[PDB]
Amino acid sequence: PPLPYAHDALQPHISKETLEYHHDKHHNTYVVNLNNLVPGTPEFEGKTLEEIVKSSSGGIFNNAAQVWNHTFYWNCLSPDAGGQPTGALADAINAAFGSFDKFKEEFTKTSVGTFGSGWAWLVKADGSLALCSTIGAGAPLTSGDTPLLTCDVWEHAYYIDYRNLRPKYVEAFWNLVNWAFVAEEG
Amino acid sequence: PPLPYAHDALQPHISKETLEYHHDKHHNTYVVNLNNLVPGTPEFEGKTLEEIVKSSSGGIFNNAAQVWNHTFYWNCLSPDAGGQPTGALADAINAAFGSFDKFKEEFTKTSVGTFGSGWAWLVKADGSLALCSTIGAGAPLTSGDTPLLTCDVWEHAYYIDYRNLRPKYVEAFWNLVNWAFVAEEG
Ligand SMILES: [Fe+3]
Ligand SMILES: [Fe+3]
Repeated sequence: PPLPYAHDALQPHISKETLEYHHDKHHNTYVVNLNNLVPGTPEFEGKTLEEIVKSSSGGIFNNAAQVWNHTFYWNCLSPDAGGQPTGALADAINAAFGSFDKFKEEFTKTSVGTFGSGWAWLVKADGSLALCSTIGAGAPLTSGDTPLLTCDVWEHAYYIDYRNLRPKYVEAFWNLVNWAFVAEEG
Repeated sequence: PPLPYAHDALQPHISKETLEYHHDKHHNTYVVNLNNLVPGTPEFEGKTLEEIVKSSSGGIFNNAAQVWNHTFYWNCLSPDAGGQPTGALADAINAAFGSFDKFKEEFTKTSVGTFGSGWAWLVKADGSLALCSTIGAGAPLTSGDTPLLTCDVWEHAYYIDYRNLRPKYVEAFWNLVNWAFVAEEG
């Protein structure tokens, strides 16, 4: 039942049509985890969203999963954005992937190539793993790991390209900042 | 090896840049099939129509399923509208789905309720009722039902309506294939 957003608005090249339609795809609906849900019919009452995954129902009560995934997404982004360094996480990826061009050109067979909707992610169990999970009802926080970066590849995460749309993750999304917010290592 | 369509990209309920993109999402995009068919082996070299759905274990391979769900659908929408099943077809619904008024308002459910990408399908086995197929390239053909009334619920199914799936289908898509070959002869 939150009201995320800030840092962005017009966020360079991913529009305000797409963004405050999409920021609302997440918080008009999704923030639906409550109505004839939490309080409403399927239970859980005292939870943190963080606490929804692991314990909770299924897909219907995994719209609550959508809220986390999205307000996560929104803090993983651009508008002052760029490419890794600033420490060990640099060095992490650089020996797991081995490189970053490599990292960015692998983290796609994550994203691009997953039949349907969901999100690709940068994850860490106790060292890094690039995890598929494209179903919506996929947050690697169900298991023994926690996400460094996400990307909604659900068809409305984008559209501003339409006949031929990969340049969405590429020629649209690698102007991702919060390499400072993705900086996570433990 | 598909190149056809029942009419030209619409006009009044489903745009021209719906039928452009959706039909080629279908086309030169779902060309993934032909890429991994005879080429190496699978046992899918031969096997009639999409007998590759029934045998097939998908995603990239259950592309077969997707060629099909899309070609199924094509026939399902026609400029010739009339949410009026004659009364041969009318019978098998005006006894199952309450009535037809009550079939539609029940096909809504399954269609909007298919959580992110998927379908709402009207089948027949030798036990009758509707169907929600929420996992991607779906299809009732592995289960073995065999009339079919399609739809498409993927977000690419609507550049029109934006987030408004229902206005799109429980609205717009009551322009079903004149219940003649929806009307069953097999
Ligand atoms: Fe989204
Ligand atoms: Fe489709």
